[PDB]
Amino acid sequence: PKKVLTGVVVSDKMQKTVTVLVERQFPHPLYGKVIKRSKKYLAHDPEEKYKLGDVVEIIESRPISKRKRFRVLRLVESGRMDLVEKYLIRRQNYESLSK
Amino acid sequence: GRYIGPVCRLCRREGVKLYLKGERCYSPKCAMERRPYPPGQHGQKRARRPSDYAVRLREKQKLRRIYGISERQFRNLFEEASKKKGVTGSVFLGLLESRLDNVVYRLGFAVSRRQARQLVRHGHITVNGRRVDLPSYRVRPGDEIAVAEKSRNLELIRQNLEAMKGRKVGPWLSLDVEGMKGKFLRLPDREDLALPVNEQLVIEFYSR
Amino acid sequence: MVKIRLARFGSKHNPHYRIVVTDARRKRDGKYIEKIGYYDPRKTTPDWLKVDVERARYWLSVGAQPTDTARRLLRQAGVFRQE
Amino acid sequence: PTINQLVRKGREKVRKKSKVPALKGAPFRRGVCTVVRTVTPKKPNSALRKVAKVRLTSGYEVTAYIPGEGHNLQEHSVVLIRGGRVKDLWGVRYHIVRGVYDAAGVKDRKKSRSKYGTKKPKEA
Amino acid sequence: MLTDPIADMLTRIRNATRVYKESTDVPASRFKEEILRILAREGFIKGYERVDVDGKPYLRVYLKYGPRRQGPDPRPEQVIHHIRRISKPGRRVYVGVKEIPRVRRGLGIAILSTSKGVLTDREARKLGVGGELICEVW
RNA sequence: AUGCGCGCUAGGUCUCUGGGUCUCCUGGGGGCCGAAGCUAACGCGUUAAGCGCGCCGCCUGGGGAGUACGGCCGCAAGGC
RNA sequence: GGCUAAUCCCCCAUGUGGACCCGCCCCUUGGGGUGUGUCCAAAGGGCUUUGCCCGCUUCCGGAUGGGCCCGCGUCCCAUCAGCUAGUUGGUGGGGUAAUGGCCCACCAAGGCGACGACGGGUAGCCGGUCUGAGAGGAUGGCCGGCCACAGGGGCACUGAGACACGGGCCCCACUCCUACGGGAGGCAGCAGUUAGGAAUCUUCCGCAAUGGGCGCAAGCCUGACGGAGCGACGCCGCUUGGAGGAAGAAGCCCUUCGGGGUGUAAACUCCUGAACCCGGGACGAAACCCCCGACGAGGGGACUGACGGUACCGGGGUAAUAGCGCCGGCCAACUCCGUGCCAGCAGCCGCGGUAAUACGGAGGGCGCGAGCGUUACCCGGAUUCACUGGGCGUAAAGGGCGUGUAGGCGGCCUGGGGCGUCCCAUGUGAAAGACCACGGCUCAACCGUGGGGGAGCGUGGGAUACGCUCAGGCUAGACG
Ligand SMILES: [Mg+2]
Ligand SMILES: [Mg+2]
Ligand SMILES: [Mg+2]
Ligand SMILES: [Mg+2]
Ligand SMILES: [Mg+2]
Ligand SMILES: [Mg+2]
Ligand SMILES: [Mg+2]
Ligand SMILES: [Mg+2]
Ligand SMILES: [Mg+2]
Ligand SMILES: [Mg+2]
Ligand SMILES: [Mg+2]
Ligand SMILES: [Mg+2]
Ligand SMILES: [Mg+2]
Ligand SMILES: [Mg+2]
Ligand SMILES: [Mg+2]
Ligand SMILES: [Mg+2]
Ligand SMILES: [Mg+2]
Ligand SMILES: [Mg+2]
Ligand SMILES: [Mg+2]
Ligand SMILES: [Mg+2]
Ligand SMILES: [Mg+2]
Ligand SMILES: [Mg+2]
Ligand SMILES: [Mg+2]
Ligand SMILES: [Mg+2]
Ligand SMILES: [Mg+2]
Ligand SMILES: [Mg+2]
Ligand SMILES: [Mg+2]
Ligand SMILES: [Mg+2]
Ligand SMILES: [Mg+2]
Ligand SMILES: [Mg+2]
Ligand SMILES: [Mg+2]
Ligand SMILES: [Mg+2]
Ligand SMILES: [Mg+2]
Ligand SMILES: [Mg+2]
Ligand SMILES: [Mg+2]
Ligand SMILES: [Mg+2]
Ligand SMILES: [Mg+2]
Ligand SMILES: [Mg+2]
Ligand SMILES: [Mg+2]
Ligand SMILES: [Mg+2]
Ligand SMILES: [Mg+2]
Ligand SMILES: [Mg+2]
Ligand SMILES: [Mg+2]
Ligand SMILES: [Mg+2]
Ligand SMILES: [Mg+2]
Ligand SMILES: [Mg+2]
Ligand SMILES: [Mg+2]
Ligand SMILES: [Mg+2]
Ligand SMILES: [Mg+2]
Ligand SMILES: [Mg+2]
Ligand SMILES: [Mg+2]
Ligand SMILES: [Mg+2]
Ligand SMILES: [Mg+2]
Ligand SMILES: [Mg+2]
Ligand SMILES: [Mg+2]
Ligand SMILES: [Mg+2]
Ligand SMILES: [Mg+2]
Ligand SMILES: [Mg+2]
Ligand SMILES: [Mg+2]
Ligand SMILES: [Mg+2]
Ligand SMILES: [Mg+2]
Ligand SMILES: [Mg+2]
Ligand SMILES: [Mg+2]
Ligand SMILES: [Mg+2]
Ligand SMILES: [Mg+2]
Ligand SMILES: [Mg+2]
Ligand SMILES: [Mg+2]
Ligand SMILES: [Mg+2]
Ligand SMILES: [Mg+2]
Ligand SMILES: [Mg+2]
Ligand SMILES: [Mg+2]
Ligand SMILES: [Mg+2]
Ligand SMILES: [Mg+2]
Ligand SMILES: [Mg+2]
Ligand SMILES: [Mg+2]
Ligand SMILES: [Mg+2]
Ligand SMILES: [Mg+2]
Ligand SMILES: [Mg+2]
Ligand SMILES: [Mg+2]
Ligand SMILES: [Mg+2]
Ligand SMILES: [Mg+2]
Ligand SMILES: [Mg+2]
Ligand SMILES: [Mg+2]
Ligand SMILES: [Mg+2]
Ligand SMILES: [Mg+2]
Ligand SMILES: [Mg+2]
Ligand SMILES: [Mg+2]
Ligand SMILES: [Mg+2]
Ligand SMILES: [Mg+2]
Ligand SMILES: [Mg+2]
Ligand SMILES: [Mg+2]
Ligand SMILES: [Mg+2]
Ligand SMILES: [Mg+2]
Ligand SMILES: [Mg+2]
Ligand SMILES: [Mg+2]
Ligand SMILES: [Mg+2]
Ligand SMILES: [Mg+2]
Ligand SMILES: [Mg+2]
Ligand SMILES: [Mg+2]
Ligand SMILES: [Mg+2]
Ligand SMILES: [Mg+2]
Ligand SMILES: [Mg+2]
Ligand SMILES: [Mg+2]
Ligand SMILES: [Mg+2]
Ligand SMILES: [Mg+2]
Ligand SMILES: [Mg+2]
Ligand SMILES: [Mg+2]
Ligand SMILES: [Mg+2]
Ligand SMILES: [Mg+2]
Ligand SMILES: [Mg+2]
Ligand SMILES: [Mg+2]
Ligand SMILES: [Mg+2]
Ligand SMILES: [Mg+2]
Ligand SMILES: [Mg+2]
Ligand SMILES: [Mg+2]
Ligand SMILES: [Mg+2]
Ligand SMILES: [Mg+2]
Ligand SMILES: [Mg+2]
Ligand SMILES: [Mg+2]
Ligand SMILES: [Mg+2]
Ligand SMILES: [Mg+2]
Ligand SMILES: [Mg+2]
Ligand SMILES: [Mg+2]
Ligand SMILES: [Mg+2]
Ligand SMILES: [Mg+2]
Ligand SMILES: [Mg+2]
Ligand SMILES: [Mg+2]
Ligand SMILES: [Mg+2]
Ligand SMILES: [Mg+2]
Ligand SMILES: [Mg+2]
Ligand SMILES: [Mg+2]
Ligand SMILES: [Mg+2]
Ligand SMILES: [Mg+2]
Ligand SMILES: [Mg+2]
Ligand SMILES: [Mg+2]
Ligand SMILES: [Mg+2]
Ligand SMILES: [Mg+2]
Ligand SMILES: [Mg+2]
Ligand SMILES: [Mg+2]
Ligand SMILES: [Mg+2]
Ligand SMILES: [Mg+2]
Ligand SMILES: [Mg+2]
Ligand SMILES: [Mg+2]
Ligand SMILES: [Mg+2]
Ligand SMILES: [Mg+2]
Ligand SMILES: [Mg+2]
Ligand SMILES: [Mg+2]
Ligand SMILES: [Mg+2]
Ligand SMILES: [Mg+2]
Ligand SMILES: [Mg+2]
Ligand SMILES: [Mg+2]
Ligand SMILES: [Mg+2]
Ligand SMILES: [Mg+2]
Ligand SMILES: [Mg+2]
Ligand SMILES: [Mg+2]
Ligand SMILES: [Mg+2]
Ligand SMILES: [Mg+2]
Ligand SMILES: [Mg+2]
Ligand SMILES: [Zn+2]
Repeated sequence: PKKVLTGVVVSDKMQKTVTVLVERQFPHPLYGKVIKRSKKYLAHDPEEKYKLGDVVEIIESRPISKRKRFRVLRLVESGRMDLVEKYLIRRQNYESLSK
Repeated sequence: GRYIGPVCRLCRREGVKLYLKGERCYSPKCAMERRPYPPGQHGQKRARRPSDYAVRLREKQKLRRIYGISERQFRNLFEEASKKKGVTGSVFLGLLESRLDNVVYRLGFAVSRRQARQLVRHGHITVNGRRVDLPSYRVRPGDEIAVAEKSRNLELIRQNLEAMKGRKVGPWLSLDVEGMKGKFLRLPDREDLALPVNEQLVIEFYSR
Repeated sequence: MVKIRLARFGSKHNPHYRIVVTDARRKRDGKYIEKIGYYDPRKTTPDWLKVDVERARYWLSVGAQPTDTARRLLRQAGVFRQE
Repeated sequence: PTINQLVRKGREKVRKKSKVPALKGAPFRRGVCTVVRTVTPKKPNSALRKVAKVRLTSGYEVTAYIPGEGHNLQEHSVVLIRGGRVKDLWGVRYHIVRGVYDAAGVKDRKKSRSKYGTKKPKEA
Repeated sequence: MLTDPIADMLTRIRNATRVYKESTDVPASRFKEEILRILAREGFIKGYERVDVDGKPYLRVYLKYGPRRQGPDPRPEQVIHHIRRISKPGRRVYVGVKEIPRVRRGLGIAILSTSKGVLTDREARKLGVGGELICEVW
C-alpha cells in the first residue's frame, strides 16, 4: 500500500506539478467531536493533463523534488470549483489579520 | 522491636482479652480481671465518644496485636488479600491465619502466639519434613507440620503436646498427637475462627 | 553474522539462560531475533533445558551459527541427530 | 464553553510557583551569614525573633529563621538552609538547620530532638 | 429550524410528564417513531399514535406514571424518571460493542442506533453491534 | 449589570398595534402577579434566571493593575 | 640511496556467468527475458600429500544488518503574523549503494502560513514508570529499543561499513616536553583524582561462566562481563528472647493524702539458644579437546571455579542493640511544674501578657520500629481548566451595537455510494514490565516456565440506522 489520497487541485502554476488539497476527518482525542483537517500535496503531472479544479487520486510515489513525493493517479471528479474558491477565499482572507 | 514489650497491658488498651499470654491469659490473672481499663495515668478516667477514625484504628490494632506482627508485614498482607479474587475481609483472615507461626499456635505446639514464633525461628518445626525457620512461611493446605524429631522429646514440647492429649483442634486442622504431626487441611472462613474483630472496620481503615 | 546462543536471564547467582537466535553484534543480554529455548545450569527443575528442534533446525539451514555451548545444548536435544 | 470552543481553544493547564529559591531545586543549600539579628513579628504577636540574612551557594541572599531555644551564630558562621517559612515575620522564607556546619545544636533539649539538632544524652 | 430534532422530541416528553400531561404530540419523523417504538415496548410511554395537526403529521405519545401517593404532595411517581440525550450534533457519540453502557445497574436502558437498526443496550449486545449512543432512559 | 437563534412547560390581570361571527377570539410588542420547575438567597417564571439543541463572547482567590514592557491605533488627549 | 618474499600489485588468457550502450519480448517508475557488439575473474597455504582440509574467483538465491521515502502522533509564547532566492517547480547535468535543488548550469515564477508559517523559549524519543476510581497529570534514572555526541568547530581518507571516542588533517581554547626551531595530549570506557555541590562507591578478584575479536587448533585478547567491596539509598527476610512471676517491691509521677500510675513491667524460676566455636562442604561445568566412527550422526575419554572454605549440612553454645515522631482541632494520645506577648511554637486557624492539655522539662499515652522524622520535588485530594466533570442578573465572567468572511451546526421523504460509523477475519502491537497460574532459592524480595489481555495502524470481507455525499421529491423553517 503506497498510500493514495484524493483531493482538489488548487495549483495550476507549476511546470509538471499540481497542488492537491487533501482533507481528512477524525475524532478528537479529548473533546470527542469529529474535526476536519487537511494538507496541500505537491504532485506530479508529466503531461500537464490534470487542470485546475479537478479532483484526483494522488499517489505515494518514488521521489520527484524537495516536496513532490506524490504522482497523480486518476481523475475522479472533474471541475468542482467551489472547493477551489473556498480555499482560494481563505487565502485571500489571510492578509487581513496583521500590521 | 516487633512487638516485644509489656503485653497484658495492650490486652487492656484494646479493651478486651487477647491471649498473647496463653496459660494465665486463662488465669484469674489476665489482668483483664483486676483491670478492664487501659494503661496510663488516665485509665480509670471517664470515656470520650470516639472518632470514626479512632474506632477504625482500634479495630486494626486489635487484629494486629492478636496475630502479633509488624504493621508493615500486616499491611502488605492486607494489600495482598485485597488484590486477590474473593472477599477482602475473609481473605485477610485466611492469609493471616495461614502464617506458619500462627499455625503452630493453632495446632497447640506452643502456648502463645509469640512462643510459637520463637519455636519456629529456633528450628523446632518442620513443614513436610524440612525444617522451616521463617515464621512468615505460608502454610498452603495439604502441608503437614511437625515438631522435628531432634526436638520431639525436649521439654516444652512434651509439655504442650502431652498436655493437649484430648483436646479438639480447629476444624481446618488435624492432629496426631503421638507423632506431633498436624495437617493444615483447608482455609478458615470468618467463623471457622473466633475473632473479637469486625474485620470490615479494618477494610475501612485502609480505605482512608 | 547470525548466531545461536545463550542470553542471561537469572538473578545474581540464580542464572537462567534463554536460547536465542541473534546477529552476533547485539549485547548478549539485548534484543534478539527468536527465542529457541531455555537452559538452567543449576538443574533446579525437572526440565532445565527445552529446545524445539524443528525451529533451531530452520535457522541452522540459514547459517545460524551456534556457539559451542549453544551447539552442545542443541545436539543435547539432538537437533543434530541423523538417522 | 461549547465543544467547538474547546476543540478551537482548549483548556489551560495550570502551573505553580515555588515557594523557594533554595534554587537548583535543591532540598537544602548552604551559605554564610551577613547579619545575624533579632526582628519583631506582625499584628497579634510580640517577640524578638532570631534570624540570619544568609548569602547562599545559589548566589541569592535570603533571610533564614534560627529555630529553637538558644543559639550560637554570628557574622561569618556558615550554615545550611532548609526551607519553611515563618508566618508572622516578613520574608523569612527558609529555616536554618541546627547542627549542621557552624550552627550548633540546641543545648539541653531533651524533648523533640531530631528537629533542633541535639544528640541523645546518656540516660544514667 | 429545530437544530436537534431528536432532542426536542425527548425534551417534549420531559416537560409533558413533569406536569403529568396524559399525552403529547411530537412532529413526526420515522426515526423519531423508532425511538418511540422502543420506549413503548420497553414499558416507558403508554404507546404512541401517528396523527394530523393542521395537515401536518405528528406522533402523539400517550404517557404513564404510577399511582396517587399519600401525605402532602400526592403527586404520583414518575414512570420516566429521567431521560437524557448523549450524541448531539457537534458532539457525536459512538460506542464499540464493548463500550456499550450498562444502565442504572441494569434498571434502565440506552437506545443506540446501530446499522442493525435502533436497539436497547441489551439488544445491541445480544445482537453484538455498536453505533451512535442516542439516549439513556430510566 | 441577563449575546443570538429555535422548540417545549398552568393561569390571572393591565396595556400598545393588527385581524375576528368583536361578551370574547386570535397574532405581535410593553407591564404586574403567579403553576411546575429553577435559585446560595434575593429573586426568575411563555418578555425564564425553567426544560433542551446550535453557535459566539467571556470567567478561574484579594491586592499589585487595567499598572509595566511590547505592539497597534490616534493630531492630541488617550484607546485596544 | 640499494636489495627482496607473499593470499601485496599489475599484464595476457578461460566466460559458468555478470557490467554497459542499442533492438526487440513480457512486465509496468530503474522488474524479467533476450540478441549483436564491447568490457571483467582468481591465491595461495596445510597436511594422516594424488585428495582431504582451510582459503581464493565471477554469478544467483537465502539470512542478518542497514540507507532512503510517505500517512499519522509528537512541549510552551501571537506581548513571534507573516515567511521564502536553492526559495518552488521544469530540463539537462554532477554526486551516491540508491530517489531527490543534495549540488551545478540554464528556464519558469513558484512554495509556505491563523488547520498557526516565521521567530523566541525549553527538551533527547520511546517499551515503561509514578499517581489517579477512571479520564486525566507527571515522568523517561536503573533494564531494553532508537537517535546524538566523543574538549569547541570544520574535513576527508581507508574500508562491506566511519565521515570512525582510546584513527588521520586544519582552525580554536587548555595542558605538558622544548636546545625556542618545534613537538605532545584529549576518562561523557573501569577504577581513582580534583573542582563544583545538599549529595552519589573499590585505583578490588576472576577469565571459572555467558558473550564478543582473530586462530584449522591449541590458544591469545576481552574494566563486555561473572563476582567481592563500600552507603539503611530501596525492597524483602530476621534478632534484641519464650512460659511463669505480686493484689501487684523500690524509684519516679499524679493524689481529694484513702489511694491512683508506670505494671507481669522488674526482680526471681525454668526453657529455647542470635552470636561465636568445631567438623564436613557445594551447585554453577561441559564443552571446545582426544579416541572409535567418516573431522558426520552416534558413542567413549581428559581438563577447567574468580566468587570460596562462601552457601548449605552435622556438633557445640551466650538471654543476647531501641529508637524516633507525636499527645489544642484537622488526628490515635493528659497530667504536674517552670515560665508570664518573655522565652518560644507554628502546616492553617491559632498558642504565650501568672490555673498554659498549644512554649520548656517531667510522668503518662498514641504511632511506627532499624528506623523514625524534616526538606525538596511529582500526582493526589483539586468536579480549583470541569472529556468524563464547572461557570457568567447581583459572587470572577455576556463582547457597547450591528453586519457578515472563514468555521461550526443543519426540517420531512426516496434512492445510489459506503467516507465517518459498527462487525468479522487476518497482520502488527519485539523483550522486560503489569495481571493470572504453576514453579525455584528453607519464605519473601528477586527469579523461571506458561497463560491471558490490549489501544492503535495494514489488508480482506460484511452492515447501512445515524452522520456525510450525489440524486430526485415535499412544504411545517426561511424568503418573495
Ligand atoms: Mg498545469
Ligand atoms: Mg526532478
Ligand atoms: Mg501513474
Ligand atoms: Mg501573502
Ligand atoms: Mg487580529
Ligand atoms: Mg513505648
Ligand atoms: Mg499457674
Ligand atoms: Mg478482593
Ligand atoms: Mg486452641
Ligand atoms: Mg474447612
Ligand atoms: Mg483465640
Ligand atoms: Mg463481632
Ligand atoms: Mg485509597
Ligand atoms: Mg532433558
Ligand atoms: Mg499573641
Ligand atoms: Mg567561627
Ligand atoms: Mg512548608
Ligand atoms: Mg515541638
Ligand atoms: Mg474502534
Ligand atoms: Mg461591561
Ligand atoms: Mg394549558
Ligand atoms: Mg379589533
Ligand atoms: Mg402578551
Ligand atoms: Mg413573578
Ligand atoms: Mg412555588
Ligand atoms: Mg407559546
Ligand atoms: Mg400573558
Ligand atoms: Mg426583553
Ligand atoms: Mg428561551
Ligand atoms: Mg442563573
Ligand atoms: Mg482556579
Ligand atoms: Mg494574584
Ligand atoms: Mg481607561
Ligand atoms: Mg513585554
Ligand atoms: Mg504604551
Ligand atoms: Mg505613533
Ligand atoms: Mg483615561
Ligand atoms: Mg628506493
Ligand atoms: Mg586480491
Ligand atoms: Mg557468456
Ligand atoms: Mg536511468
Ligand atoms: Mg536487468
Ligand atoms: Mg553477450
Ligand atoms: Mg580479459
Ligand atoms: Mg600469478
Ligand atoms: Mg588456514
Ligand atoms: Mg547493529
Ligand atoms: Mg531486511
Ligand atoms: Mg526494511
Ligand atoms: Mg541557480
Ligand atoms: Mg536530475
Ligand atoms: Mg560509501
Ligand atoms: Mg555534490
Ligand atoms: Mg527548459
Ligand atoms: Mg494542516
Ligand atoms: Mg538550548
Ligand atoms: Mg519534556
Ligand atoms: Mg538538551
Ligand atoms: Mg498506570
Ligand atoms: Mg492503580
Ligand atoms: Mg483534574
Ligand atoms: Mg493513563
Ligand atoms: Mg514526554
Ligand atoms: Mg547515570
Ligand atoms: Mg539507555
Ligand atoms: Mg560536536
Ligand atoms: Mg572531558
Ligand atoms: Mg572550547
Ligand atoms: Mg572535534
Ligand atoms: Mg575491512
Ligand atoms: Mg559519529
Ligand atoms: Mg579515552
Ligand atoms: Mg592543530
Ligand atoms: Mg613555548
Ligand atoms: Mg594531535
Ligand atoms: Mg592519560
Ligand atoms: Mg569515572
Ligand atoms: Mg567542597
Ligand atoms: Mg559500582
Ligand atoms: Mg556494585
Ligand atoms: Mg587482572
Ligand atoms: Mg572465557
Ligand atoms: Mg567464548
Ligand atoms: Mg560484540
Ligand atoms: Mg572462529
Ligand atoms: Mg592440530
Ligand atoms: Mg602463539
Ligand atoms: Mg591487554
Ligand atoms: Mg558488575
Ligand atoms: Mg553517607
Ligand atoms: Mg514454669
Ligand atoms: Mg495494683
Ligand atoms: Mg510502688
Ligand atoms: Mg511519691
Ligand atoms: Mg503507693
Ligand atoms: Mg516476661
Ligand atoms: Mg519465683
Ligand atoms: Mg543449654
Ligand atoms: Mg578438608
Ligand atoms: Mg562444578
Ligand atoms: Mg558436574
Ligand atoms: Mg578453553
Ligand atoms: Mg580414548
Ligand atoms: Mg579414522
Ligand atoms: Mg580422527
Ligand atoms: Mg561428540
Ligand atoms: Mg562427551
Ligand atoms: Mg580458593
Ligand atoms: Mg567454617
Ligand atoms: Mg547449628
Ligand atoms: Mg542443640
Ligand atoms: Mg534478659
Ligand atoms: Mg529472661
Ligand atoms: Mg493520621
Ligand atoms: Mg483527639
Ligand atoms: Mg525568661
Ligand atoms: Mg500575681
Ligand atoms: Mg508560678
Ligand atoms: Mg502555670
Ligand atoms: Mg489566660
Ligand atoms: Mg503541656
Ligand atoms: Mg503542637
Ligand atoms: Mg508539651
Ligand atoms: Mg518519655
Ligand atoms: Mg526491614
Ligand atoms: Mg499539589
Ligand atoms: Mg485520596
Ligand atoms: Mg478527581
Ligand atoms: Mg487553581
Ligand atoms: Mg469551584
Ligand atoms: Mg464540561
Ligand atoms: Mg466554578
Ligand atoms: Mg448561558
Ligand atoms: Mg459580576
Ligand atoms: Mg449587552
Ligand atoms: Mg449574523
Ligand atoms: Mg457558510
Ligand atoms: Mg444538505
Ligand atoms: Mg455541511
Ligand atoms: Mg437529516
Ligand atoms: Mg441511503
Ligand atoms: Mg466503510
Ligand atoms: Mg453493497
Ligand atoms: Mg513487528
Ligand atoms: Mg487488531
Ligand atoms: Mg508484552
Ligand atoms: Mg487488566
Ligand atoms: Mg514455593
Ligand atoms: Mg515480578
Ligand atoms: Mg504475551
Ligand atoms: Mg496475543
Ligand atoms: Mg490493558
Ligand atoms: Mg489481543
Ligand atoms: Mg495499550
Ligand atoms: Mg475496508
Ligand atoms: Mg444499500
Ligand atoms: Mg436536495
Ligand atoms: Mg406551494
Ligand atoms: Zn493477657
